[PDB]
Amino acid sequence: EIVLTQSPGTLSLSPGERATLSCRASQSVFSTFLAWYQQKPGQAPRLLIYAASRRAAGIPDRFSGSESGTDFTLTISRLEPEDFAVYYCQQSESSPWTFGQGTKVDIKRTVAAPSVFIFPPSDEQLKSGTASVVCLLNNFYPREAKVQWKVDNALQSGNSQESVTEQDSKDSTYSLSSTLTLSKADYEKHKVYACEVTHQGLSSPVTKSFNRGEC
Amino acid sequence: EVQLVQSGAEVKMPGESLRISCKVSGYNFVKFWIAWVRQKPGKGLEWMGVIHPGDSDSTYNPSFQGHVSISADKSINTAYLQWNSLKASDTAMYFCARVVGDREGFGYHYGLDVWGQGTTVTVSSASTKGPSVFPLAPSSKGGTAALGCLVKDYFPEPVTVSWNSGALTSGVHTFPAVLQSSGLYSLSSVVTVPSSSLGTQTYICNVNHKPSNTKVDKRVEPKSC
Repeated sequence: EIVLTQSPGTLSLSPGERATLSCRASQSVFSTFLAWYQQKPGQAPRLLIYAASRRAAGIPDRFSGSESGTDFTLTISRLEPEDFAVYYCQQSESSPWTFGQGTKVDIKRTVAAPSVFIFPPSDEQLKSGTASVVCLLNNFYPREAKVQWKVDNALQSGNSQESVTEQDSKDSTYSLSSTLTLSKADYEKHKVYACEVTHQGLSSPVTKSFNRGEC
Repeated sequence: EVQLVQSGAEVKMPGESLRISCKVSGYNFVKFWIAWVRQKPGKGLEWMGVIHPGDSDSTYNPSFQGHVSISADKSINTAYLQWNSLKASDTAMYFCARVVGDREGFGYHYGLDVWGQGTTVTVSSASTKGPSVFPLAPSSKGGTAALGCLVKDYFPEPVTVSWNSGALTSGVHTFPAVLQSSGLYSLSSVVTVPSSSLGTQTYICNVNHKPSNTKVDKRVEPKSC
């Protein structure tokens, strides 16, 4: 199987700037069979380039493609606001046809540390046998952020899920929710609930905590 | 104009059969191959297989072969993606796409030039169920406070959340739902507000789950001692 590796995973750029995306094939792919696609949230992908360098029908000239050995490049000469999307490469030379894992082009802005908030489970939810502890990371940039849950100083693993918003249309930040799910019995067995947040914009990791049954 | 029109969103249980369709227009259906592409929620694209309408002999990605079937009915310009027994792992967006290639009989293919709008397939053991709405109560803490609502254990998607009947929009974040191991969705909706407004301003989240005809208005207050 021909594996296509896209680099970088994310590009952070401003409108007006040049975008250079790479797609490297695990083995030789002849130029005719390498295509690029653009995908916007909640939309189908759109063909941009076919045969490594040929623009598809109605594609603007700010999009171009080039090859050098097993490295293929997609260039967006001057980013327009509509260009902040995910881009995939694909090879159609050998079966199975394969896609790269995608490169997301997001809007560059100054570093913004998250405001962190922790929420205990409601008394209402506890009546049901499950406890949800929520940690909110509000309006941060860049996307990279690490959230670690601690219950009586014990590092948690496998019992949390994170969700992130799309980049904010006004301030270009991200927000993230992390939910720690425990049984009511386990929740009642421990006292200290904390979420520790690591981000580029934070000089030291920020810890938000609460003691179960305290105000 | 070349168009690929796919069938509507599907909500199914594990073990159920399902056939999704892709009706084409604006070109000769038998002169181009059709491909099927899977995209799992928040994931990348995966090629499933291809079919040349008419000489119905389908080509599959080996990892997909045997669990899904690709077929076409040239008489009605329609391509199909079909499962005899769905798995929760089949939950994804599916796209059909027209394949373009050479005009000289080399059998070369360049890419997918026109795509269908996609069909969402949700596979879960759950039946229609309205959400439980729990407060995300603000802490006793630049003077910004956060509060919200945890919209838990509903099915299927979507839910909508507004704050103070739509009067509160600034600082609102409604997160994408996560499909829990139970087969039910969960999401949170939050808002950052001035800490001085807590206890003087009323905060209500208005949750609507149209599939279950559930409307919940939850007042969110700081927890009393």
